[PDB]
Amino acid sequence: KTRLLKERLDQIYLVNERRCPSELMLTLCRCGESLQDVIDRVAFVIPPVVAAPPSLRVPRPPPLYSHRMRILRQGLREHAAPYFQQLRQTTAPRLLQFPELRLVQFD
Amino acid sequence: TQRIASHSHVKGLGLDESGLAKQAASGLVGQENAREACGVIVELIKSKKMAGRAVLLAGPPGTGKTALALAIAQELGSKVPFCPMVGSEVYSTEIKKTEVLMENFRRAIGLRIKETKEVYEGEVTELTPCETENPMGGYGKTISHVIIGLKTAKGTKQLKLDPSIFESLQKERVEAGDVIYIEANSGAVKRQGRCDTYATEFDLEAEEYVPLPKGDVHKKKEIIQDVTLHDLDVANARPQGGQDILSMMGQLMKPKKTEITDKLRGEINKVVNKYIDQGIAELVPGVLFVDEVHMLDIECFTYLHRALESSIAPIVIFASNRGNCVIRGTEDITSPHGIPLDLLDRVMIIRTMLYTPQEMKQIIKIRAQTEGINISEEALNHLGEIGTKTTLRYSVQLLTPANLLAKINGKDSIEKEHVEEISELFYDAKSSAKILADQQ
Amino acid sequence: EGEVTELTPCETENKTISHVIIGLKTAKGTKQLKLDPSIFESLQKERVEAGDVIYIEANSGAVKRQGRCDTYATEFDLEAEEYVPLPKGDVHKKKEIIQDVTLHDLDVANARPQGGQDILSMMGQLMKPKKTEITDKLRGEINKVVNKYIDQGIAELVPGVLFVDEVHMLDIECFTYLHRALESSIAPI
Amino acid sequence: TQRIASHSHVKGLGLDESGLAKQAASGLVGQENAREACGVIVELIKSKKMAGRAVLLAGPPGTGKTALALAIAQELGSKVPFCPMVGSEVYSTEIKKTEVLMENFRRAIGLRIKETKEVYEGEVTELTPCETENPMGGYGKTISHVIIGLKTAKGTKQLKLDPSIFESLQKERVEAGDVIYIEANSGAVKRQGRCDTYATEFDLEAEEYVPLPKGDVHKKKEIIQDVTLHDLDVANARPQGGQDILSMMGQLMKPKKTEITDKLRGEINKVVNKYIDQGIAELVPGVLFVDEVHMLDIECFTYLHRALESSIAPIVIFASNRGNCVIRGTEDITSPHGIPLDLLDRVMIIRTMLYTPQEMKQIIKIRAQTEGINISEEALNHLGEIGTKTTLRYSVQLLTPANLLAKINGKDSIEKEHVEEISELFYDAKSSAKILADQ
Amino acid sequence: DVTRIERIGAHSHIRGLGLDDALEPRQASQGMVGQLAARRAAGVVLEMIREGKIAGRAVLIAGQPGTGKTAIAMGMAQALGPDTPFTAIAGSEIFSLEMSKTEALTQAFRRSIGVRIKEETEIIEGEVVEIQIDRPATGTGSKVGKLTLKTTEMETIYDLGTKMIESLTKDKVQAGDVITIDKATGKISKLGRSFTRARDYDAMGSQTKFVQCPDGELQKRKEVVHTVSLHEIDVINSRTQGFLALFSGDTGEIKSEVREQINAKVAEWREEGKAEIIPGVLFIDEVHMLDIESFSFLNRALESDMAPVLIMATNRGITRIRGTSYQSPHGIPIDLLDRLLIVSTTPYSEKDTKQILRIRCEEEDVEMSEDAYTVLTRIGLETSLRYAIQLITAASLVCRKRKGTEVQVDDIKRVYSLFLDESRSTQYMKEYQDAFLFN
Amino acid sequence: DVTRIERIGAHSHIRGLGLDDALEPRQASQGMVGQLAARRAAGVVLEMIREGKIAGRAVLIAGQPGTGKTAIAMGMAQALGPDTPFTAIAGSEIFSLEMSKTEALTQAFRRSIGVRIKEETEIIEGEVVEIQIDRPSKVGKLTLKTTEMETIYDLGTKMIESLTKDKVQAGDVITIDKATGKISKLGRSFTRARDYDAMGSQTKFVQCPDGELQKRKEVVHTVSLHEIDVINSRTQGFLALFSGDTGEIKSEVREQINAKVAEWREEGKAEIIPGVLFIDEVHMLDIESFSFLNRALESDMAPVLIMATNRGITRIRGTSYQSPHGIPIDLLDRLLIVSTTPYSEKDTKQILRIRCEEEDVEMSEDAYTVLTRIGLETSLRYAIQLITAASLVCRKRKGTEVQVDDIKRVYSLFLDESRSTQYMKEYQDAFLFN
Repeated sequence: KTRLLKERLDQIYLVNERRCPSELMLTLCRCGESLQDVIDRVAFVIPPVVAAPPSLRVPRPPPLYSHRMRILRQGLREHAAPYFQQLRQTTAPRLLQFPELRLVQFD
Repeated sequence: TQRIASHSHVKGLGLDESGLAKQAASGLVGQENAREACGVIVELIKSKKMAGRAVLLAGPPGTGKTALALAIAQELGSKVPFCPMVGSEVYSTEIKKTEVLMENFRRAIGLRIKETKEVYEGEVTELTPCETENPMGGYGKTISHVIIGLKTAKGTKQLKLDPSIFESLQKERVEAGDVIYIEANSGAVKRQGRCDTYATEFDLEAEEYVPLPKGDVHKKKEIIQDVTLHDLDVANARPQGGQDILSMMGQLMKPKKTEITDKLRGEINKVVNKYIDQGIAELVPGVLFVDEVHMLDIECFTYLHRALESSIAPIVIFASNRGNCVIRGTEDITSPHGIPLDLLDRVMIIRTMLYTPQEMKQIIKIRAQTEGINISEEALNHLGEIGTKTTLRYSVQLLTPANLLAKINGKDSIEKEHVEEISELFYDAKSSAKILADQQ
Repeated sequence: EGEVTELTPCETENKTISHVIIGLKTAKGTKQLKLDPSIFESLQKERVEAGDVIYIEANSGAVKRQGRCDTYATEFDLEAEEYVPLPKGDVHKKKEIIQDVTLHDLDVANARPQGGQDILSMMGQLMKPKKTEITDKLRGEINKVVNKYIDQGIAELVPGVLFVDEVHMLDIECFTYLHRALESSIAPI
Repeated sequence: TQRIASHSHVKGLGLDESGLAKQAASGLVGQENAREACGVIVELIKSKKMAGRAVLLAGPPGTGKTALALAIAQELGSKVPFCPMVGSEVYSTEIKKTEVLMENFRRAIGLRIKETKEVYEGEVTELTPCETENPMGGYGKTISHVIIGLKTAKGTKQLKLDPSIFESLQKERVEAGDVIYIEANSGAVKRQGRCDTYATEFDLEAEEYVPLPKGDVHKKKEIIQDVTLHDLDVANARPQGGQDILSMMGQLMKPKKTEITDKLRGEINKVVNKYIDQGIAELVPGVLFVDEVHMLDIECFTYLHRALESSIAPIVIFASNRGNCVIRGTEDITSPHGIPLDLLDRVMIIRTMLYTPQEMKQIIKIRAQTEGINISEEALNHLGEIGTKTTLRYSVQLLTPANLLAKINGKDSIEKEHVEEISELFYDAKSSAKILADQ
Repeated sequence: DVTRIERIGAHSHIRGLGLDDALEPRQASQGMVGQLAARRAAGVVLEMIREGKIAGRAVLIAGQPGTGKTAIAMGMAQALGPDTPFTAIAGSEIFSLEMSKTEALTQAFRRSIGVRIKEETEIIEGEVVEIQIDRPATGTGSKVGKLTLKTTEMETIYDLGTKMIESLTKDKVQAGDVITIDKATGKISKLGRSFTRARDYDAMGSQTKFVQCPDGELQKRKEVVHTVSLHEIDVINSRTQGFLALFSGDTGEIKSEVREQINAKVAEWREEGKAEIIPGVLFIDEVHMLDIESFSFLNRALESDMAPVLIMATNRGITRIRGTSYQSPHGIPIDLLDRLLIVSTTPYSEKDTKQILRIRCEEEDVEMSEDAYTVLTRIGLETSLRYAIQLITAASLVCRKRKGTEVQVDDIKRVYSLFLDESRSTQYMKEYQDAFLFN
Repeated sequence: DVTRIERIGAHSHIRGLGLDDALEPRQASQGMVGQLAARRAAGVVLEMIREGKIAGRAVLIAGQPGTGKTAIAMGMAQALGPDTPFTAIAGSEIFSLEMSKTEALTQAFRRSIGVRIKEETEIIEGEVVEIQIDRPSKVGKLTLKTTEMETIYDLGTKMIESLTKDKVQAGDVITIDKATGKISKLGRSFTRARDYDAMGSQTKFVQCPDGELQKRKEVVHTVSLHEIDVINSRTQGFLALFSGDTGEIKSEVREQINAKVAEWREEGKAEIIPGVLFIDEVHMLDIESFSFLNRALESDMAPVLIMATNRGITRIRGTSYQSPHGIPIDLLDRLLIVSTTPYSEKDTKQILRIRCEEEDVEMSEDAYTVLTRIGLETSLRYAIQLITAASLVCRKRKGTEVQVDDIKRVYSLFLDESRSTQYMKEYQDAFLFN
């Protein structure tokens, strides 16, 4: 027979507990400016190496494990689709420096 | 009724207009010299000229030194911040000890932000474009104004807005019968809903048929909100924007406390000074009360040396009862009040005295009145004798059990027999300690 | 590297991008290439469009949009773009360099991997980075692949010096560990 | 066949039907009084009426405290929980000590759930894509009927699905020729695999084939499962599974132990009592064994007071070999067994005695039989002499190296010279202590 | 014979304090025996708790071990009953790795104060009959429609606001299924379905998915009351999904401003009449190992108007305060003791000991001879009460193994021989002190 | 009225060191009085800081409590100015839970070194005379003018996007970055039309720009090495500048940053501005901290270190040993010691005079004499603290000057350490834990 009750907190309690602040402090570089302007000016460090994750290789993966990983990765990709570009933009590493263009004149 | 606490009977320092102390007023009795000094301290706080000046309340236990600090809070009112803390609270698992002190230093500094705005609102009725054909050239049809008519409760008025509003206007998806919100400086439209005139036995909408507003179509709103500097630090330290993935990532990982840097403090001081200069903000420096200050470590005191010398700092009130005691964090260094002499040179010391039997009796009567208890004269005298023998606080604690005992016996007042019975059902620390020799 | 002449995906159900076709132009010629969908997403990364100049590194999949070609500089009097010349080398280039690294860099790069393209690695990188207690298994594997590089003539080992000033601040646990560390065959002077 | 551990020879307490201890039985010899007391405690545990009753096994080292505890565990059987524990395990980096103790307390209490599993399983013969019939008006674009036909090694049957379950089945790309798993009451669906008759359908594969099932298609039987906190408290602490973002990226966060609230434990107790009243669950109280209990802190003992006073607590067995020693965390206060007197008043104490030479010889003989070692009577007597001179455990340890030397020398049994050579090679604690005293 | 989670504990026989209406203790009632002065004082404290007007009151229970301090506290908890918080902890539970001691005490304080909050539910509920929604026709006309609900004595047809249709399609709305919505929010929810093809069946294999049919008009205004502690409100408000920490206990150090604003909100609700406060009890057993910092925090924590009644228990006389080198009575500083009222428990007499043993025998369902009661009473007087209580179950088990019906003196003597107390075990250890370790 | 966030603190009266051009100290100047030798030494150290050639020099200020060690430190801070870094901490602040003591000291060291980055930029700055956008891919046209010249620009698409998001309209004065097309609005030169209702903010006006519409200019940005470390420590690590989650930045990042800053220095991009680290009450540091400082001071990027302590022969924390100033002699050999002497009668009087001026308090000469004798008898800080209390007491009686009776009144009300200790010894049984 069907099972009933025994949800402890009830979401209506959480609705009842309702719980009902900003400034220009982000100007960390002086002379105004958005902080991304100064971040771009002094962000140059790259990893010496960088490497991909290790891969767990087996001759014959079980079905349940692969099914779980497929479900998990599909769900994560689909639900991060609204956030995806900004997400991978924030996370990606810096692997190339290139010379600065002013060095052409300076040299 | 509201619940009765230990210091609920205290309502102020009970001082004259001249600053002299009445023998009994505002729930306090005695400690006239200490209360006069606290009068000077509330004047110092109200002057708002000083930063970081510190006070120590020193004396034996039970001399009301905690009550005097709370009396200082009552005299200042709810405008001035008053931050209470215990010395044992600095020992956090998330942040260092000196950060806890600096958080509470900033919590004691207040700020009233008095931003103003002027707006227009009501039920839209027109959505009427004007027209002048051509923009002085090759042309289709040119509008040159947009007529927007609002009516809320008091009347109706037409506004000929800038044509540029039209993009924002269908961005908000407004139609006739809706009710909107437009700000004067920006001209930014916001849809609130649609009126209750299209409601009242219709229902079934998540937008809510928001009711037709009251008042004039054109309004000037003056919002005042009180906020501390610590609130500004906490708010500006975090990436609260929900449009970034790391913000909602913050939901799952724990949002622990963090050790806020001095750069953020400086920038917030800068923008607060700019607000003060431009007239949008008013500063309200307050009080930090550190009871049980002896629990602090030598590191905490040595940091307070610098913290009290700041020009930003609030007025600080310390309280201790220890004698010549070992400083925590040191191996064998004794000092008065469990506090180093170097910090003790930085404070003004307010002494509190032991009470006479008459003062104990008077305080007991005040507490009986506060707790809604009727006590006979002989019962009060016997309770004062008990307080003389053992302690004021112990004798004060016996009132409510004795009143309950009298109510159980059907009586409406405490007689001597009830306090006599309660004094044998319950024991004091000294009597119990003497009994500990008997029961080992 | 080259000016993006055209950029067209190719997708189909096994629904998903099988690959992207891209054309590139340089002063010495032009070429059509088909690339992995990871690089295609790393192209949508930089908001790359036709006429833009790019730099792709196929080893890591790193992409840099240098800017727009100088041919389109005169097309507007004022435009927010930053213009760069056309590349002068070949469209596809194979270059040899020598990289200075330590064994610790190799250990850290594989312990906290950073160069992946799977979603799970990207989620893991959102964590606050902290140093971890790297295992001996990883160090053994790094020694194995370093020995393979040395045997293949790809790499040269340059053992060096560690200088611990004021060792008296170390405790008995640290001193006792140095008994085993100094007895290793890999350890430095 | 298992490897030979220290207590592998212990099979039980060796008590007669009257509860009195035999001189030698079930791998144990001697300790008749302690074995009889342990039998009384075994009857206490089987009664399932009490809670929080505590026992302390006390005596010198090597007198069989751990052996008697594991003998209790053997006598109870595997269907009763027996959670072994060491006092040093409470000092975790993730949770406080009292949480570790309470977690092990809950781990020693077992719950036995009975349930029937019903399932339709067989070769998919058809999916019957019948039409929508009259539209519902509200949306129209939906599915109603969708019978599925099933085949097995000795049966054929058809059944009607809810259209949502058909949508889930179609989501797995199921078609005819697939062997399918269909739970008879829930929404679970799985392709077990393509049928084995399709050997020539494709020249390669990534998934292996499966044969047909046998028996009726509607497989059905009763099952039993045993649990503790394993999937009740810790399960409700961090919600495994889920389909929102936060659960999914909780699935790749680090697993960390957290200090479970008493309220969750109370609600767990409430629901478990409800299901016991409904009859589908049986409560099986068990045993917690805390060896080296002297390593616990004063805070741990003071918590154990309240923990043992609880009505939900299990039977607890302690063990200690310390004398009048300083309690850890107190820095001045000594007490018997390294345990406070306040906790020691809450426990029944069982004393283990030192062994005679005959008992040592008998134990050595049992250990030799357990390890698969033949030994001569003269060598056994000499080894018992060594055991009386140094220690039982050392003499027991000398058996296997002597057998290895005998095998190297081409002998199938231990003689006196082999054990003598092993004694000359491997030194005991007291001999090395004498050497260090000399130098 | 069904065994539930709650089994016979140490304090299971206690059902209350056993007082008359004048708070006068009876010699034996509700499981408690003796301790007349302490029980009368506990009754006074219980009435003060039930009144709830006075905040931050503190009480200490003191005496030798085995004198009924925890029994008196459990009697207070049982007499107080549910619907008033009684938070019981040991003093060692505050030493968490996740939060400071002051934070843990703050949580324990606020967990001991209950809040009942009432909400008026303006819902519409019923069983659907028919749905008709239009196809795409540009603008908001693409999703306009109608929706018919029916109950036992009424049905009506409702227009739709064009945004909830996707929720119905997501939930797979079915003809005859039961739903309910909240006015001015929608917030559509799904309760059950009828399956009208079957009638008058439940709990067997026919009509098993039926839940309920509507029984009244759809405008089901009803009042619902939510009971919740203050600490739960702090935890819910501390995070976006901080309620999970209410299960896992993974709360950080909650911000002070959150607690202050919650206090303000609760005061607002209380003056508005929307909420009411139920101040309860916090019981800390063995406070003698709280740190000096903990006591100093308690000194100010007891001065709040939103503080509960603090009960405390301690065995010791003049002992060292933890975190210091100072001796003090009860291991507590004298600056806190002056805020306390101390009730003292006395050692029991022969009659009280015998009566306690009789009550425990009744609780454990054990029949004894009067000679056995006399023997066990002298044993309890000479050794300890808890040891004598422990011997009851062992004697009953020995009797049942003997196929007896009532435990005689011989069973008590046998069990006394098997299981030792602290004194005899200590004597035997001192006799063999050369074997026991690290003295 | 208008109480700014900075109020009268302990050292607010100090605004310099009061030194001659030849570093010879004046008897009273810039709020400082007395301590001639220490002020002269601080001036020499300030010149060392200003020249910036020598790295990692360390100085200790030593003396009894109340002798103006911290005052000399703030005097150096005020005389040095805001352009050069001056990082001030207490010794207790390094004991963090987020990071090790060595990491905290490394961050404090690198906060005190400035990098004066310099680069060229091109802007377009002018009053908007006309703008047109033919939105249906979008095209448009813009017109800008100065007082000297005017020019019409045919706009690209992304410039039109930026203009629309910023809602640029005619009459505005804007600055357009030629490199990336960022727009910043400076104000308006022409009023908006008064025909339009509800968009009627008065605002304020700005003059038209002068000269060429397009200009090339140099810009200078100043960042600390710690900022560069935290930005490069991780992706989105800039948030840790404010939150402080900078836990144990890897050393390889710092080596890369030092090399890049050096090559920027040689390539003309940047200048190193070495500042000062001040650690007040340095006796709180552990032996490990001093050992780390021994090697941290030997780097070329090290700043000037200044320390203040009062201890005599005193235990070193983390050890059972004793040494001068609570500091090991490994570090004391690496530094120069500056000694502050106690003040005389006249110097105390001048300090009280300067403090009354800062607090806006008028007192009679008898009051000054009495307060000077009180300060000599008890302490300088106590006498300073009595000034405000005496002024308040005078104010509540509607007086105009602080008199001797007000001073004696507050002397009775508020107690010093000696009297409080004496009275505590009288109630020694009543006080706890002697």
